[PDB]
Amino acid sequence: QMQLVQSGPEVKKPGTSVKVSCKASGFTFTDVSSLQWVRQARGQRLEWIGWTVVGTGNTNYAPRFQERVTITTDKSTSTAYMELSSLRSEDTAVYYCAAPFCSETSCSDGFDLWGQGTKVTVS
Amino acid sequence: KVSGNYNYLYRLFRKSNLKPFERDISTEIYQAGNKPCNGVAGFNCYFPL
Amino acid sequence: EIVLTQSPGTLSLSPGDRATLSCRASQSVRISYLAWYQQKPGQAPRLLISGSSSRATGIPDRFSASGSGTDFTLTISRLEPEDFAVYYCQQYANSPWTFGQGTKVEV
Amino acid sequence: IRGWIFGTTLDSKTQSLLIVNNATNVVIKVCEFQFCNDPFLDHKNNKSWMESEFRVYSSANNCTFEYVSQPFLMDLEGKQGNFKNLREFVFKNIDGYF
Ligand SMILES: *[C@@H]1O[C@H](CO)[C@@H](O[C@@H]2O[C@H](CO)[C@@H](O)[C@H](O)[C@H]2NC(C)=O)[C@H](O)[C@H]1NC(C)=O
Repeated sequence: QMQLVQSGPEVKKPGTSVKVSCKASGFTFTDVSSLQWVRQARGQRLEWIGWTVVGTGNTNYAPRFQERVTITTDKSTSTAYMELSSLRSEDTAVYYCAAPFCSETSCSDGFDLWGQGTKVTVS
Repeated sequence: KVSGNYNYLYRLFRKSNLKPFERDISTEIYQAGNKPCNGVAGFNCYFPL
Repeated sequence: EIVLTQSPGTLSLSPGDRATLSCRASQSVRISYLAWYQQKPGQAPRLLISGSSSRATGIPDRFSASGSGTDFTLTISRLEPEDFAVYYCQQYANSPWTFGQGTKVEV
Repeated sequence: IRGWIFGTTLDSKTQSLLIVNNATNVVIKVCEFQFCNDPFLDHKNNKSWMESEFRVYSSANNCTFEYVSQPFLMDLEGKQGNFKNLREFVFKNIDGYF
């Protein structure tokens, strides 16, 4: 079915980097399809991080996150990689990757798909 | 090139399959969503090169 | 650079009643790049209305979008006891996107 | 009647054919002109036609052909009725060959 799977919660240590990924079930990254990342902390408002274009390779980042996060996509494996450096206690939260049902170079403006999210905590 | 020659381009999206020997030079933004877009790049429409 | 304010902050209405929520933007006016989301505790947020003029996959006719100006409004016809969740307005048309704070409905 | 315009939108974003064979020769241009609302080559005070508003196209950025060939049989001045000239052309494009 049209569903997205993601890795489980993780615990890490200060002074280290984290690579985060989420996969799909039969969904293809292709070119038109684009996926964004969101983060949710304990009882905190949702914050936008970045979205990337698999085909053109264009990326968007937040001004606050312009120095210690990288987002990349691989159509062949249809995977998304986030490299995060210097994860503090404020960076311990749940990550979600979302993409629309974007096939046959046509798709609406709503992101129906929603991953379970990864609870990343660094002490 | 050592620095990287980026002056070779190729079209990525087109609304239809071109007929034999066709060429196209238009660089207008290609829309994906039903709602029309204009102006510059953004969501659901991009640069076709 | 866009801040959305969601009102009212809290609600407590009898189930099955009609409810309406609004959200406030300060940047340029756009009506087809706004989306409404609900996040349940322990689950990822789910999309309800996209573009303020169309429904998503499997969304019942309960949620109706409105608004033409900078204000953005949504209406729920009946408050079935599972509809209690949080509401988020999200815009797309501007420099980096930002959500709202969240409107919580209580029994 | 002098020439023809061929294209798909004619709004300076897609290439277009201009065929004009007014007096000197036949000019054929493959180019993305910026066509005006009402192109003409006739209006000039007061009742005699003249080659006015020749620049019906306002721009030509980058484009392919510049062809020239001998003109056709014309008529001098303006005579209304008693037509002795019947011209008939057929245009057809196949595999780019116009
Ligand atoms: C040549 O130009 C015409 C006109 O733009 C193209 O016709 C379009 O075809 C698509 C098919 O997917 C339709 O959805 C559009 O509505 C058509 N345009 C119009 C204005 O109706 C045609 O596809 C072009 N040919 C090539 C090979 O690109």
